[PDB]
Amino acid sequence: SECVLGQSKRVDFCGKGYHLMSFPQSAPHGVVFLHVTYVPAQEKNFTTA
Amino acid sequence: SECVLGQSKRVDFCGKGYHLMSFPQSAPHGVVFLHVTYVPAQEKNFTTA
Repeated sequence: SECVLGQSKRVDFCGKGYHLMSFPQSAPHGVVFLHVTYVPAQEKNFTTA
Repeated sequence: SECVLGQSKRVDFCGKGYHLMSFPQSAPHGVVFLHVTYVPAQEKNFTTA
C-alpha cells in the first residue's frame, strides 16, 4: 500500500537510500518487490557559513 | 531506522511532542532510546481573520 501506491518518506523502509518507486512480482506463496532507489555518488569538500 | 537515521513526522511515535533527534544506548538484553523533543511553552491570545 505504501511503497507501490505512492512514495514513502520513511527512512530505510522501501529499500536502502532515497525511495523513488517499486514494482511487484508474484512467486509461489510469496511476493517479490523491486525497489528503485537514489544514491549520491561523488563528494566534494567546501567551506560554509 | 526511523527515529535515529533521520527525522520522523509520525505523531507521538518518537516521543511526545515534535521530534528533533534521538540517541541509542545499550542495556542487558535491550536498548534505551533518548528522544529530544520540542514543546511550546507560553501562549498568548489574539484576534484573527
